[PDB]
Amino acid sequence: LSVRTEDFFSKEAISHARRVSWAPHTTEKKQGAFAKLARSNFSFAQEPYFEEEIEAHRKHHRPDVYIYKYNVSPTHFSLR
Amino acid sequence: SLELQGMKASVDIGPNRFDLNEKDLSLDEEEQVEKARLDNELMRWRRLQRAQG
Amino acid sequence: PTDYGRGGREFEYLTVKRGKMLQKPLPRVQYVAEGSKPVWLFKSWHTPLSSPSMWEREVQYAEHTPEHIGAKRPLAVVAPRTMHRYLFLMHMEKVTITVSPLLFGYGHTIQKAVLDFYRRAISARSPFPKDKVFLFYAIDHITPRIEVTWLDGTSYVPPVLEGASSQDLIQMVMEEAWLAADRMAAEGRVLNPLAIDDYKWDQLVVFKKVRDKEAS
Amino acid sequence: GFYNAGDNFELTPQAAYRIYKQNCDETFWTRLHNEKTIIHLLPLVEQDPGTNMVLVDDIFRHHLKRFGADHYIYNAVMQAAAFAKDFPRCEQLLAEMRGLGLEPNAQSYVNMMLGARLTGKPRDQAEAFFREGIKTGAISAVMRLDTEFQMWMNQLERLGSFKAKVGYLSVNEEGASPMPRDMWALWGWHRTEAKFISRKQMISEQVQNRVRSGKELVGTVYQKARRQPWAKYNGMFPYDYNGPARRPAASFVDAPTPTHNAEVCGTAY
Amino acid sequence: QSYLNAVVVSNQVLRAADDVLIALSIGEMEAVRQTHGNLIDCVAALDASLQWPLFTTIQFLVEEGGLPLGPFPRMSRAYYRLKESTPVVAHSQLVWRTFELSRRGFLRDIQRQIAEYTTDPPERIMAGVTGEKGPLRARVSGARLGLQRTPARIPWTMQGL
Amino acid sequence: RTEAPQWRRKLSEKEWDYYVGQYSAQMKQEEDEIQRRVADRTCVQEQSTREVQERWKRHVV
Repeated sequence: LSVRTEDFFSKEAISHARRVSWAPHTTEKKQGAFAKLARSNFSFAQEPYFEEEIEAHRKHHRPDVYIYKYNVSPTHFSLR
Repeated sequence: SLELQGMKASVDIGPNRFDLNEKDLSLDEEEQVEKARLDNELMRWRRLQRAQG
Repeated sequence: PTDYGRGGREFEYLTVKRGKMLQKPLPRVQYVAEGSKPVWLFKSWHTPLSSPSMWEREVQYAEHTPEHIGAKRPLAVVAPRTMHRYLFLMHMEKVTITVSPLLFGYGHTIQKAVLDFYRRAISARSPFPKDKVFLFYAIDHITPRIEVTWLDGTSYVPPVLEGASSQDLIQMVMEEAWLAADRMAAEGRVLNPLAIDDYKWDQLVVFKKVRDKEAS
Repeated sequence: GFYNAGDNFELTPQAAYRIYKQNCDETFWTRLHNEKTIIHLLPLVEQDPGTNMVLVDDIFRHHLKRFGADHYIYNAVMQAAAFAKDFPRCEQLLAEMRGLGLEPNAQSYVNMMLGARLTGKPRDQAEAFFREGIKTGAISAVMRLDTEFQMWMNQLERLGSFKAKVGYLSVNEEGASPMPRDMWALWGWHRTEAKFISRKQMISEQVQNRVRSGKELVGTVYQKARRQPWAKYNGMFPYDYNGPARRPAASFVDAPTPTHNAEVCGTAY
Repeated sequence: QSYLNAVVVSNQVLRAADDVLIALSIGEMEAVRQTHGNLIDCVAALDASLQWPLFTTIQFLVEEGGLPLGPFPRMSRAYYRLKESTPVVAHSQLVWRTFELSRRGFLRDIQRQIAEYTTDPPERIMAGVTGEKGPLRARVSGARLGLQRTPARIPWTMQGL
Repeated sequence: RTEAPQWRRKLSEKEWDYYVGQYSAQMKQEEDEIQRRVADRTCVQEQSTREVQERWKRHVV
């Protein structure tokens, strides 16, 4: 085709989970904010395992509600 | 008096904080993962040194 | 389970398979009314990352707003993952610690945990922390406890159990304080954001000392 | 008892009831044991309330005699009544809790909602129970009340019941087996976090649970990353090379002669 | 015959209640618990036998003291039926008229006392507490009907004590 | 050469009692050891609760 700024500049290779948002303004890197504020410029483990995250308000206050032998919550089940 | 003797204990400008040590500094996700990686690498290094010895 | 493939060195960089491709429908968001008009929040790096607006949810539905807690906007889903080693009590109006000297004489670890929590509270970041921190001895030799009351009038008690350190107590208190700040912001009351101050410089000196020691 | 489809060991409800009967007065028995026994009996209560509600009432009477009234026992008995389709009894239990002073709990309100749904009461009653709970403070809702109630109702519908057609509790097929199909199955990220552990290791874990209870209240990315087993000596051991140590099994030489052997034991659940 | 048996059972229940009152007055938890157990056993015998003096005894046990009827569903049904019945209404009206002319909750209290005397401070503090991964492991596994069935939940990082 | 005890067999009253007794013996051993270890860890003074449980057991039988 032709030459383009899309070809010029490369985006950050960040996973969906890590990405805070897909907005055009948030497209850039996090360290960009610090670099702008300072007016200057400047690796997964072998077995990267994460335990599933939960909403902050629900996880910090989990009701002690149970059923026959399974914990029941508005968002999650479990076994106990 | 005794109050005059002890008048220098208080801090004139700031409050009287009981302690402020290295353990009080907060650490974000990046620093926490770095520290965890360092701890795991130290454990592996100790294991390897023990195996060598 | 169906997404598993081949081994490490046998990775599938390119796969060719005969058959009729099937475009299974994408997931549909749940617990959202039909025809409801959501509210959009434009996230941008211009807003500091520490602000709760970044952790808020972009698409906001009216049915996601808890109207009985006074909130106007839905509550933030993500929360900062910082490990709070110090205490920041700006958003909390009062803190009360009940302790028992007789239980101290007995010599329980909960006593030390609560005492260290009180010390770190009175050495917290808010200006004149002693203004908001109060200590009451056990008038009836009851089990030690902590109660933090926020500007909103709500209160929170961190469950104190054995094998709980002052670090864990401060982590719990700060996480709940951030949650309360988010709830108050959703309610719609201005909340004084934190900024670097004398306590920040007092932390800077120790940080520089740590850096120098590590360099040595 | 047997290992179900998930290689999890579960006791028959009859076995749990008999264990309760034989250990009613033992020193180690507790209100938690009583509520767990009621839990185990719940499927039988649903299958035939007329014959198992008497057992549940006996457990309740023993609990009152030993430990008196408790949130745990009241919640368990009201859940049993809800499964038995006794909405008036669930309401009576809630009223008794309120009278005795035991503050109604989120579990109690969820039991009331489950009883209403099972008995077929209008959703207005379930909404009223949920609103009462949220006002009392037992339940905390992050979304609007209508959405929170919808979520709770959907979760309860997914659970279903034991006689229902669609529902997790409506699946009676279980991979019964005296031994798990894979003894080295993992519950975590490494063979160190194996599902099955020795009796002494399990005792150490129980002591850890009862002593270091505070750690369960906190969780940080530091610990989450520390748990990553990429430096945990994923090597081999002489027992890995040779085989598990030849520990003699538990031989029931004194067991009475087996009778009714030709007769098969039907599923209790 | 049946009336005589009912009278005998009512007398046994009254003796058990008197024993409970004496134990409460003395202030001994062992005797309190024993007498409470005897009373509950007598009420269970009442239920089994039922499967008027009994109704009056139940009225005394539910009005003078607070007796939870949860363990006795059929007993509660019978009590409510008799209360709804007309003769009880007439008796209440006569009692009110006599009182006008003339013009305790011990069961609940003792239940609370025995509950407090049984619960240990660790269990009391641990009660009504939830973590960031669900209910407390101690609460969930407290029953521990067998370590063969108790699952493993301890991360290897915290496994070492 | 001899009839085997089928794993999925019904249990008479005596068999039920025997197996439940064995299971209860295992439970007693586990609970006793756990209690002794936690007492050695001496979180708090639970002598009052130990005495309460012993009193109840003695009074019952």
